[PDB]
Amino acid sequence: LLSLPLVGSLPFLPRHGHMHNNFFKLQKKYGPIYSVRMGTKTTVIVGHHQLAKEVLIKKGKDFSGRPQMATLDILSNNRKGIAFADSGAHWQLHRRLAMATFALFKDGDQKLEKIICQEISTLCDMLATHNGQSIDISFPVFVAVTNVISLICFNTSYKNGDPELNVIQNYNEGIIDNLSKDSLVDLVPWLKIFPNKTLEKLKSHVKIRNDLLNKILENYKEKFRSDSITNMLDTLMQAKMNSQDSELLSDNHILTTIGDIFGAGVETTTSVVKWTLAFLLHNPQVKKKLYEEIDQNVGFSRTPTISDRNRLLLLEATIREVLRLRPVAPMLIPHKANVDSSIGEFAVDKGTEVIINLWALHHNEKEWHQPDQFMPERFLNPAGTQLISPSVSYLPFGAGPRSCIGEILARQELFLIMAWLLQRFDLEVPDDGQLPSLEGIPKVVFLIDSFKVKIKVRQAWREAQA
Ligand code: HEM
Ligand SMILES: CC(=O)[C@H]1CC[C@H]2[C@@H]3CCC4=CC(=O)CC[C@]4(C)[C@H]3CC[C@]12C
Repeated sequence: LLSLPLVGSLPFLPRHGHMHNNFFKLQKKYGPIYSVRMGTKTTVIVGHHQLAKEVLIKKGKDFSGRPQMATLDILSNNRKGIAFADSGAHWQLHRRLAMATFALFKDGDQKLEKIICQEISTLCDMLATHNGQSIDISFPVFVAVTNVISLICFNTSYKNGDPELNVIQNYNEGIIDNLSKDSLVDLVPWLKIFPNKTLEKLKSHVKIRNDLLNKILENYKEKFRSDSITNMLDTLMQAKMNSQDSELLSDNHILTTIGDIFGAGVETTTSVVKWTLAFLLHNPQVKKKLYEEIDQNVGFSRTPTISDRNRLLLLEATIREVLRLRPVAPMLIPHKANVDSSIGEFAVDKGTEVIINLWALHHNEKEWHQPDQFMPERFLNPAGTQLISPSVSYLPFGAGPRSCIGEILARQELFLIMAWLLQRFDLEVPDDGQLPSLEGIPKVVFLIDSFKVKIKVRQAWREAQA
């Protein structure tokens, strides 16, 4: 009796469980590195830190490419910008100019910390009006960090009530939902198989956003002067008139770059805040210690500041643990091999998509103790007097040529938002008992479901205004 001809095989069910976890589970069978092939395209999936650091760092320039996706073509305006641009002149030029801009905010009246604390103070104010109510803090936060990024890009911010923020949130939500059903890593290229309106939807959202950007671009071409270089949009225009590069800095090129900066800045950081609050509602004991800690080292004589990250250690560990358990990009962004190269002595041909399963790196049992648990203690020494790095299998922000450019902005924004929130507010479970689900919704960003927090102004903050 004969066996059936097999026209295709896949190692697990599509749309069943989270991709990053499904790949992780296969390592029991196949090893920390393996490949899958769809049609003519081969994809490799790496899930151990050693091989990862080889793809990211050691042979970084070999694997610094981005694969083309129908859905990303639209968002990045045909692989422009930074995040979704192939490695090349365009990419390298803009990446450095972006990174350069963060130097203009290292001191002065535009010290990044001052720009941040300003919008947080607007934030805490707004929230305080909801004293004794249960609310979704997504949009109050979205607004705060949008303002920070807008100040970095244009030296401007939005006024409270401005409906442009709403327009932005709508297309932000729409781009994310249509960018991919789930993770960016798709096994089967569904959208090319069945009739669907996925691309039409994404175009019409991204059109709105590109309109809004182009509008800002025009109403800044007049306000620009080489005598004043203070923000990201200045930096890009400075470098354009000095030009071989006149093509690499067209309108569409600066548009799309500002695009990635705006998106990355707001969505990643707002997601992580939410994940942070969510975890603390599940773990009161930790929350108590964070309250206890903040009262000892900052009290109520003043508002928190960067310099406090040197003493508010448990808060720092907490943020570190949230980024461990729930990475923003559980599988980073997909990489590509620019040349023929190797990983763990295995040949990898030019054009091969390479995927780093960061989920596997943060949940590896040999590297972490009880990795499935939320234990910020893991990032502190046994006394709790300094921070540690208990594993090298940890890469929230990536590494090497395509690593995160806004890590420093992000780490600060997060630290300040929580510290302020913790100083001023009692954050509790809403009256009907519902906690949020820490299962999460993997899209291009690892989101959490909407949820509510009952929010009260702490007595100790009130009884210290007299
Ligand atoms: C907690 C917050 C954040 C996390 C965990 C994070 C993490 C990451 C990761 C994993 C990547 C891709 C790594 C790779 O492809 O190898 C990335 C890329 C990038 N991130 Fe972030 N990020 C965060 C916040 C931000 C912020 C605040 C900005 C502000 C501008 C930003 C801008 C970018 C850009 C432009 C890239 C593309 C890099 C490239 O293609 O060369 N991100 N980030
Ligand atoms: C963490 C990360 O990789 C960042 C780098 C580029 C960022 C994205 C590119 C710009 C962008 C625009 C949007 O309208 C939704 C948010 C997105 C889709 C951004 C979400 C987070 C990304 C994917």
